[PDB]
Amino acid sequence: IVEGSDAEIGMSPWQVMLFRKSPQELLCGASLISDRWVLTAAHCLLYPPWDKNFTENDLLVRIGKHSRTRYERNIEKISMLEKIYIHPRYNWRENLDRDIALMKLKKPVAFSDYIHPVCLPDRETAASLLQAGYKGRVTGWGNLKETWTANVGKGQPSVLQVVNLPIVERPVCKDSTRIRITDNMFCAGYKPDEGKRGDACEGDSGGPFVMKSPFNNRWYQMGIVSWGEGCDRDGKYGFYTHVFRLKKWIQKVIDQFGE
Amino acid sequence: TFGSGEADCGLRPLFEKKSLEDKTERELLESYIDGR
Amino acid sequence: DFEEIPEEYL
Ligand SMILES: *C(=O)[C@H](CCCCC(=N)N)[C@H]1c2cc(-c3ccc(O)cc3)ccc2C[C@@H]1O
Repeated sequence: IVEGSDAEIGMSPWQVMLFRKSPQELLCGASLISDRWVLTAAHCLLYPPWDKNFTENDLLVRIGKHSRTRYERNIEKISMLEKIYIHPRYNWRENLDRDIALMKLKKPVAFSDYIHPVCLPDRETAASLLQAGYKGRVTGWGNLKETWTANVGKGQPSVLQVVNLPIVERPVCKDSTRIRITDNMFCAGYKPDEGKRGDACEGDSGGPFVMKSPFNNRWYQMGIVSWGEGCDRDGKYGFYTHVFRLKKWIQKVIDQFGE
Repeated sequence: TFGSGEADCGLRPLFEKKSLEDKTERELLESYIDGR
Repeated sequence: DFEEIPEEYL
């Protein structure tokens, strides 16, 4: 995350780290949506242009974390994946449309002060909150400056970072890019003239864009970090998977198996 | 029940459950036509 | 770069 700040402890207890076994590395962010289900972006697992194709055994999920690199001994839990489900119409050939995947954990996690699931939006929550100008919040351990085109400075965080970003109007999203934007995406970020900045960046993909409902004071995941052109470039925006529009498929997979 | 299990989703043990706010969540709520 | 994780997780 570019231009954000260190998270408080327990500020984001649904944040999950996607970690590969060998070589041990951070792949992506993710989120905890119940005791045995994790939500992420499909491109974290499966991306043929780059010969990426992770299976269950390639991966660990780490939950409860704050520090990026430390093994957080009585705090984090590590889990194994039973099964990965990618959306059957994820469009990796063109524009990362339907960039979403579910992961089933081998055994349930216990919740704690540091480990707690986020809610998924219902229709009326999506409709109220998903509005241009409303701010949401993105979290992650990814790069602090664009090495997604070789920037330096600080590089990589020691702790989870956080940034709050306004949702942008669709016209302005589509006029920032040459990529074809679908109804399964939204964008977010500050305009060049606003004076604030900030963005997701490499290693942040797959994690949560969340908002807090003013009606019931709960946190809901509205987006998944999906793609962007660069990190924190002026006149460019972050694009996110639209979680409510894909909620039928989410309910399908968690209903069909399914205990 | 409720969804998968929770029910308790979206309420953070260290914050909402103890009625404590984090240090920037006001920025979010202020953007939701502030409210009042 | 990562601290080492416990072998039961591999
Ligand atoms: C995840 O960490 C990156 C990018 C996350 C940050 C997004 C942002 N700056 N708002 C991932 C990524 C991005 C692409 C992509 C596809 C299509 C484009 O037009 C631009 C970029 C493809 C693949 C990846 C892998 C990486 O996980």
